[PDB]
Amino acid sequence: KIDRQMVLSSRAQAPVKEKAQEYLPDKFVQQLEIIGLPYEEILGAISDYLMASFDRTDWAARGEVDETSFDDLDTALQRTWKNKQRICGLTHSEKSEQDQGKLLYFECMQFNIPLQAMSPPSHFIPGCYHILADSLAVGWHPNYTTQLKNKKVA
Amino acid sequence: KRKTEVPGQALGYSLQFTLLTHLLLQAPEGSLCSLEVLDDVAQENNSGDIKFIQSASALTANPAADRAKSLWKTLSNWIDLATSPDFEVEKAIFELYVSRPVEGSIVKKFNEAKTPEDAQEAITHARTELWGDSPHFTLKDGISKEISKYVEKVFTADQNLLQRLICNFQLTLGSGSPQADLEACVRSHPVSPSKVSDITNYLCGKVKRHIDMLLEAEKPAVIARDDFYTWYKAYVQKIDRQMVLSSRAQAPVKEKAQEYLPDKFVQQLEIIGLPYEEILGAISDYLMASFDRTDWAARGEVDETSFDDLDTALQRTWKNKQRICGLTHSEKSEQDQGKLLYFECMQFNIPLQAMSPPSHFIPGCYHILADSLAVGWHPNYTTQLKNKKVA
Amino acid sequence: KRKTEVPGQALGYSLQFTLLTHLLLQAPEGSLCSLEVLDDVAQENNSGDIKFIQSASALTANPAADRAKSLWKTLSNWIDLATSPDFEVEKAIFELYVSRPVEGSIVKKFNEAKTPEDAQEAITHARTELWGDSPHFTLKDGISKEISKYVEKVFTADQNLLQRLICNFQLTLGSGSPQADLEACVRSHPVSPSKVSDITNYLCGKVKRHIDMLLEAEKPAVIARDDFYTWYKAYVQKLSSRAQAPVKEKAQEYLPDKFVQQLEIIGLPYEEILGAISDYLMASFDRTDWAARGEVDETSFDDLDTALQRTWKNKQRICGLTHSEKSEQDQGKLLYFECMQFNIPLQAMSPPSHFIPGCYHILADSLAVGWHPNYTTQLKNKKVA
Amino acid sequence: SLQFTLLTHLLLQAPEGSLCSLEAKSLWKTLSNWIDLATSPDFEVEKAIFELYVSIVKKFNEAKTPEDAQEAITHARTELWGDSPHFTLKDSKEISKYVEKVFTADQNLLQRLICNFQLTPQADLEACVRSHPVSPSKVSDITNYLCGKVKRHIDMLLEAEKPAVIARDDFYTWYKAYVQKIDRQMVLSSRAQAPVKEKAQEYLPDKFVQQLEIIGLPYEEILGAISDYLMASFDRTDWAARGEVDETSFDDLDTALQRTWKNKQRICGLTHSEKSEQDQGKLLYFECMQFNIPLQAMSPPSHFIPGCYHILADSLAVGWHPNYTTQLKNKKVA
DNA sequence: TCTGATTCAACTGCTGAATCAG
DNA sequence: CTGATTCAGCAGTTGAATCAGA
Repeated sequence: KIDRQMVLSSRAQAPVKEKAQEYLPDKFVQQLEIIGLPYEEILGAISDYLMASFDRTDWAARGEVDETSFDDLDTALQRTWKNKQRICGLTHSEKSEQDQGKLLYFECMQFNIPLQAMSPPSHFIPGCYHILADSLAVGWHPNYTTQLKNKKVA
Repeated sequence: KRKTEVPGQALGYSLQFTLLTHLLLQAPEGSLCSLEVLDDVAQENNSGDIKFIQSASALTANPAADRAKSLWKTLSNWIDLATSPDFEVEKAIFELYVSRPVEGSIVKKFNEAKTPEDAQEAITHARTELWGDSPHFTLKDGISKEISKYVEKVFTADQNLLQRLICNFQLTLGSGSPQADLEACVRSHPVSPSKVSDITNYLCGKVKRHIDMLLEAEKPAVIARDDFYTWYKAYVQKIDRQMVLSSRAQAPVKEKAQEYLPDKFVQQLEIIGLPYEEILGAISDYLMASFDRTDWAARGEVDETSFDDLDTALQRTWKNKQRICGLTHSEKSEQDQGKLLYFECMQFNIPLQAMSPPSHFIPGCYHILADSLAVGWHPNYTTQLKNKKVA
Repeated sequence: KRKTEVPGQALGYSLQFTLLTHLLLQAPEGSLCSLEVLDDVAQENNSGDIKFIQSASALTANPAADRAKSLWKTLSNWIDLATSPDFEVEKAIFELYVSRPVEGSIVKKFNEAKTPEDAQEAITHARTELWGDSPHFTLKDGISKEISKYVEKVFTADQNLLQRLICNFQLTLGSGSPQADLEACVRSHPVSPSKVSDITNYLCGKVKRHIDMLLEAEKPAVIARDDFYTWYKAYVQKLSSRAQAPVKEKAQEYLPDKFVQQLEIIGLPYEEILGAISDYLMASFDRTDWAARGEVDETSFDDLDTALQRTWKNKQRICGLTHSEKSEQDQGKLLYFECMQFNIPLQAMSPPSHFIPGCYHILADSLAVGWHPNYTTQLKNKKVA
Repeated sequence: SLQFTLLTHLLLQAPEGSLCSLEAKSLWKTLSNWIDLATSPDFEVEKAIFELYVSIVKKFNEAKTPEDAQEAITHARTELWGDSPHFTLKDSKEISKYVEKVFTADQNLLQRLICNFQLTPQADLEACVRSHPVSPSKVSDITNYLCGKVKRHIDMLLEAEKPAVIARDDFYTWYKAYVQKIDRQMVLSSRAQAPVKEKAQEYLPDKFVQQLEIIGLPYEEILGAISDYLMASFDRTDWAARGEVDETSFDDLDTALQRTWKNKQRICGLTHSEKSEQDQGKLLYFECMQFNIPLQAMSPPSHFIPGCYHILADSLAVGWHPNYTTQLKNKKVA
C-alpha cells in the first residue's frame, strides 16, 4: 500500500501450457537437451522464454528501458557465457562432454546483473540467456554446433 | 518595524507564487497555469475553461468583510472583465483566496449561491445591507468613498452577468499558513513522508524560477502543467530513494530456541549433522528474518511483491546451486554434500528491492523456505525427513 | 493586456527573494540575511556590519538615472535610516541592485566614489546638475515635484552623513536576468554542472518557502546563512563510457607491447588478443576522458588499480594452490579469466561491462601484473627468442 | 610551499579565467615571463589574472584601467630609464634585459596586463574551502588534495620548460570531481599511512602474526598483513572519531565477516581435506581475503577488509588453520 | 472587555504614455 | 532613434482609530 516502484516490475501471467510443446522445435531447445538436460526444467525454461519475451515486448511498447540497455546487457551476458564456457571446458575437462555442458548451464544460470541500475525479475536472465542460445549467440555444449547439425539430419 | 519596510504585503505577492504552485499540483493534464496574465493567478485547461484567482493574504484585516474594500474591488474588476467582448463567462470560474478562515454574510451567501435564484437572493441581501430598501436607498450616501465606485459598478451592472459571476464565484480559503496548506497537498500524493518537505520546496523554487525567467523577458508568465509534471516526476525519480534497510529484530534468548527444535528446518539441519550451536544460530536467524519480513511488510518498507520476488530468487539460486553441487562434489557422502549446499546458500546474498539486506535476513529466509520444504540441504532431505519422522 | 495585472511590478517583489538567495550564497560566515526587515534585502554579519539592498527590477525604465524617483527616494530613505540615533554608518554598506546594467551621470559618480573627498565632488556634481549653481539654485524650481522632497532631504541633510553614505553607496547591476546570475553563482561551486539547476531550483524553494512561512506568522523574515548552508550541504550530498570500438587496423599496432607478450606468454587463442587489445583501448580512452571532463577522480583510478592488483595477487595464490595439478598453460588461462570476472565498482559507481578487464589489461602492460604462473621468468625468455 | 598554497587559494577565488602566481630582479623577471607568455598566440590577456603575493607596484595595483595603466607605466619608465630622449639611466644588465623585453613590448598587451596585476596562508584557504557546499569534516582532505595536485601540475610544466599557468576551469574540473568522491558519502577515504619497515617488526610477537607464521606465509605477506593491520586500526579510530562511520556499522561489518569465516573455513576444510592442513589454512586465508562488502553501503579502501580480518585474528575472533587454537598453544611453548 | 468590521491614510512595487535632448 | 523626464494609474495589503455585537 502507498508504495513506490520506479523499478522493472514486469507485468506478466502464467504462460499457456500448449506453448510448451509448441516451442519444442525451437533452436534453443535442441541446444538444451543435447547436454542431457531433463524435460521438466526444459518446460520450465520454455515458460521462462515465454514470459521473458512478453516482458521484453511490454517494455519495448510501453517504454521503460532504453534500447542500448538490452544491447549492452546481452553483450556482457555473452562475454560471461564465453568466460564460464572456457572455465568449465578446462577445469571440468576430466569427464564427459555431456556433464560439462550441464554444469556450464547450471553455473551460468546463477548469474545476475542489474538493468539501468535496477533489478529485473528472477526469470529474466534465463530468458535472455536462451534468447542468445536461439541465434547461436551462446552455447551450453562445448561443441554445440556440431551436435546441432548432426541432430538436424537425424 | 519601520514604515519603509512592507513585509506583510510582499507576502501578498509571494502567496501568488504559492497558489500558482498549488494550482499546478491540482491542475488537470493539458493545462497552462499563468501568473498575472489573465488575473493574479489563472489556469487555462484543455477545454478552454479559464479559472481566475484573486489571492488576498490576510494577516490582520478581513478582505471578505461586507464593506471590505478588497472584496468589492475584486467583484468590480471581475464584472469589468465579464463586460469585455468575446468573453465566455460560463467558464470563468473566479476565486477570492484568503490566507485565513474569514466570515461575512454577503461573502458567504455569494460563495454558497450555486443556483441563480440563490445568487439573486445573495445580491438582494448585499444590496439591502449596503444601500437600503429599494428605491429610496437611504443608506447609499453613507457608504465609503473607496467602496463607492466599486459598489456602484457591481450593483448597477447587468443582472444576468452578475448572477453568473456570483454563481461561479468562490471563497476557497486555506488554513492560517498556505505554505503548510500546500505541503499537505504534496503529502496527499503517493510520496514518501520523508521526502515531502523536499519535493514541496523544490517545486516551489522551480516554479518561482521559471516564472521569473519568463517575466524578465517581458513574456507572459505561464507554466505548462505538462512541463510542471515532467519536472515533478523527473525530480521524484531523483530524490525518492532509500538505500539501507536497518533490521529491528533482536537475538532470541537461549530458552526460546529449543521451542523451535521440532520444526522441519531444524530436522533438516540435524539430518546432515550440524552442531548444536550452529542450529541455535539458525533458530535466531529464522526468528529475526520472520520478524523483519512481517515488520517491513507492515510499515511499508518493503512491498509484499518484493518479498515474492526475493523468495523466487532464493528458490532459483538454491536449485541452480544444488544441481551443480550434486555433480562437482559427487565423490563424497551425502551428508558432506548437504553441508556444502547449506553453507554455500548460507554465504549467498541478494538485494531486496535493490537494497542490501542484513547479514541474517537471507539465511533466515532460506530457513523459512526449508521449513516449508520448498528447499533442502540434504540431497535426499525429503526421504531423510520421512525416515526420521518414524524413528 | 489589461492594467489590472502587474507582472513587471511583481518582479520587483520576486527579485527580493531572488536577491535574498543570491546574497545568502555569498554571505560571509555567521550572517543573518533578512527580507523586508531592515530594508528590501539586508545582510548582518558577526562584526556588526549590515548591508541594506534596495533591489530595483529595472525592465522598461532607468532607476539609476540622473532624475529618477527610485534613486533619490532610495537615498532619502537611507538618510532617514542613518538619522536614527542608534545607527552608525561606518558599517552600513548600501546597495541599489538593478536588474539591467544601467548607467547615469550621477549614479556613476556615487558608485565610483570611495573616499570622502571624492564623494564631496560627487555631491557637488549632483547639486550642479540638479539644483544648479551653488548660490542661485536656478534649477531648484525646475526639479520635479516627485523628486523635489527627496532631493531636498538628500542635499540638506548632514554633509558628513551624506558624504559617508555616498562613500558606502554601491551600484550592483545584474545582467538582464537576475535569475541567471544566481545560477552563475551556483555553478561556480563544487557541484556537477549537470546538476546546477537542480540545486538552484531547490535553494530558492527553501529561501522562498521558509521566508514565506516566517512572514505568514507575522514574524521577522531572517534566514541564518548557517541554516541555508545546512540545507545546501544536505541537498548536495543527496558512469558512462565514450570509448568506441577501435578499428581492426589500429589493433595490430599494439602487438609489440608487453601486454600482448603476456596474453600469449601462456598463449591464448589469438582470437583473444583482438578482444583484449580492444578492451585495452576502450579503458585507456575512458580513464583519460573521465579524468578530463570530470566524472571520476584520478585518486579513484589509483585506488581501483591497487584493488585489482591485490585481487590478482590473491587470485594467483588461490589458483596456483588449488590447480597445482595442471600444466602452467592451464593455470595461466585459469588465473586470467577468473581475474576478468572480478566486479569491483569504481568509487562506488558501477563501471561499464568492459572497464574492469580493460583496466586489468592496462595494468598488465606494466610489469606489475600478468596471467601466467611464472610470467616474470618467461618475459625475458620470449624477448630473447 | 606557500607558492603552491596561495596559488590554490587564488584558483578558488577566480571566475572562469587563466591564472598564475609567483613570489629588483625577482619582481621584473616574473612579469617578463608573464609578458612573453601573454604574447603567445593562444593566451587571452583579458581573461588572465596574475598575482605577485609578497611605489611602482602600488601603481600597478592602483590602475584597474588602460589610461591609469598607461600612467603607471609612464611613471615606471620615467623612474627607471631616466630622461626619455637620452635614456641615461640604462647604465645592472641582468634585470636590464627583462626591462628591455617588457617596456619595448606591445603597449596594448602590457597595458591590459598591468590591470590584472593584483598583489597580496593555509587557514584562510581552509576557510574558503569550508565556505563551499562541502561537509566541514572533509575540508582538510580537499585542501590537501588540491594543494598536492596543483603542486604536481605546476612541477610537470616547470620541468618541461612551459609557462606556469593554471586555468581556473582546469582547477574546478579537479576539485568538483574530487568532491563527488569525498563529499558525497559513497566512498570512504583512508587517512591512514603505510607504516615504516622498522615499526612493523614491533608487531611480530602479536597473535595474528603468529597465526600467519603458523600458516607459513612468506616474509613479505606478513609485512603486508601488518601494514593492513595498522592502517585498518587507524581507519577504525579516525572514521568513528570524525563521525564518518557509526559503531553499529562496525558491529554489523564484524558480524558479516565472522559469518563469512564460518562458511569459508568449513567449506575449505571439507572440500580440500585431502590437501595438507597448512595448505588448507593458506587457502582459507586467501579465499576470505577476497571478500569485499560495503561498510554502510559505502565503499571502503581495498586494505580495510584485510585489516579487519587481522584485528579479528589478533583477538582470535578469526583464524586460518583448522586447529589454530591448538597451534597457537603449541607454538607459544616452543 | 474584547473580537471584530469600517473609513481612511499610506509605505512599498515598477510599467505605460506623451514629450524632449543629443 | 535610443535614452531620459514627468506624471500617472494599476497592484500589495497593513496600521491606526471608531463603532457594533456578544
